[PDB]
Amino acid sequence: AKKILVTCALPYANGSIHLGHMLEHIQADVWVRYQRMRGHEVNFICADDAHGTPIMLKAQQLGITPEQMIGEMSQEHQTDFAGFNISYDNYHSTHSEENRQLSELIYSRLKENGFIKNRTISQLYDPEKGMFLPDRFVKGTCPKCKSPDQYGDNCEVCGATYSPTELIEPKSVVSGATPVMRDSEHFFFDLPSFSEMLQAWTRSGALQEQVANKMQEWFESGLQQWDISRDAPYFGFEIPNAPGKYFYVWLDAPIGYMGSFKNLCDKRGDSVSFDEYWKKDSTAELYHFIGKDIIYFHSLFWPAMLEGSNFRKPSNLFVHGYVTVNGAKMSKSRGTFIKASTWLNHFDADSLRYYYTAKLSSRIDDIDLNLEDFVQRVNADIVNKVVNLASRNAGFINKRFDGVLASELADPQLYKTFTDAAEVIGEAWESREFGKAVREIMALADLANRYVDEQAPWVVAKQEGRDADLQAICSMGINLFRVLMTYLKPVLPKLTERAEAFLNTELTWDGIQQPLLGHKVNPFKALYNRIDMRQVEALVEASK
Ligand code: MET
Ligand SMILES: [Zn+2]
Repeated sequence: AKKILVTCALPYANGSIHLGHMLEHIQADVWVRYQRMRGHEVNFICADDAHGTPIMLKAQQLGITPEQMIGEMSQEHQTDFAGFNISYDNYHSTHSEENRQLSELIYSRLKENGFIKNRTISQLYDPEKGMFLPDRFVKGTCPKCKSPDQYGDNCEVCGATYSPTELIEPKSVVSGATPVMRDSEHFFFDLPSFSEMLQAWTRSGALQEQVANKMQEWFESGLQQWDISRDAPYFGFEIPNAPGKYFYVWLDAPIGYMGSFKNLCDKRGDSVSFDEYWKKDSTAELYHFIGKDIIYFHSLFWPAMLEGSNFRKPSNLFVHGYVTVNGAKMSKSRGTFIKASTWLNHFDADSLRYYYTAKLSSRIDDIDLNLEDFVQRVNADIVNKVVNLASRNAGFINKRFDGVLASELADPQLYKTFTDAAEVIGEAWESREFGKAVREIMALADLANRYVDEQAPWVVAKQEGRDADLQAICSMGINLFRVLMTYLKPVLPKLTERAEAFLNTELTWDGIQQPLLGHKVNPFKALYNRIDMRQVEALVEASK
């Protein structure tokens, strides 16, 4: 029995959960649910990423404390993830005492071990507000084309890129004051000292090939020291012994994985598991599910931080691509930038979980939610292949056989074909080849429906003296449904609950080896209804 700690990336507290977040959290949750079904000790950990200058400024503009704002968004996020049945064992915050203490500890160890350097830099500063300006809080006139009202390091009219210090007549986005260059001492993490260690990790074959290829590009460009401090005013953790200095959000954010696990252990009264999972000698496995925009932090800074502070490193990184809708990046004007909360007003969680799972693989390629295909695939696969095996057979069992399934399998060979597939399907879930698993499951569903078609229960049912045959056929179909729903249990939690209620049994991975014989099932109302394009049109309209 393995010990496994799985995370998803920590969502920022200054925006709502959308379908891009949901791709990642669904992918991880399917994997986690499968690992639990195979008997492992699994800890599925997340948290909101609650620090930084954008969050501080947003709270100020709303006239509330950052603490109030992040608390509201934490509740909103957790409500949405709960609505998709994301099965976290703990959902915490980077703004927490556990993360403060662990961030201070890691920084102190890195500093004692020689990996922290102090250097003065020059940066644009708003002297009226009294704060250093990140690039996107400087606006001005493009030096190339002279277009006004351009933000940061690029012009949205002519496409030019430049340092914000080249903007003509620059203005602070916060106050409107003219910014000036000002010096400040910053603290830097000496990432280059870990180059050889990180190159050996890249070559080991654990990482996705596409991720290893990106790493080689980054080694070729040259690793640099990493600026891990920000000046007051800031919403974050103060640096010990450095008044007016704070840790940059991205230093504390991955430490938040550790902080969330520590919080879970502490709430459970468990004084041993934190060190069992995070010490250098750990035999537990640690996996981070992340998107391709945040690889650098997780594959270079983070393993180096851990190595330099005497903690174990990730076992693997599992990186996914971006979500597209109708083939294109989500578009607010077209109504394809869809919030998780909006989704649930129109469709259930299982439909999106299924669709994403059917498209996902172990590679980093983008995943397209084609809304026409979504309707067609949910209806074809869930309603007409899988649920059909229950719905077409359960009525006869309940009405003519008192709910009782036959005492023997009508076609034991066919049943064995279904149970023999468990090894390949389980390996597909394990390896994150979700689309392969779904293809295998649906091929079996096709075989099951062909069996029922070949036996023609709608004929047998009207023919005198054929009650035993009818019960046999319908019971066989229900047993095939039991197996298919076991394979899909990681994917479709709510349908699975309805299936378990109908079947009067919890679905376990090994349970499929004992078919339901001489066994009472319950009646049900529709296990899963069809969807249509009018609902898609409503979703898009509601998102504009
Ligand atoms: C430690 S993962 C932090 C992820 C970051 N909040 C993001 O959304 O990209
Ligand atoms: Zn320009």
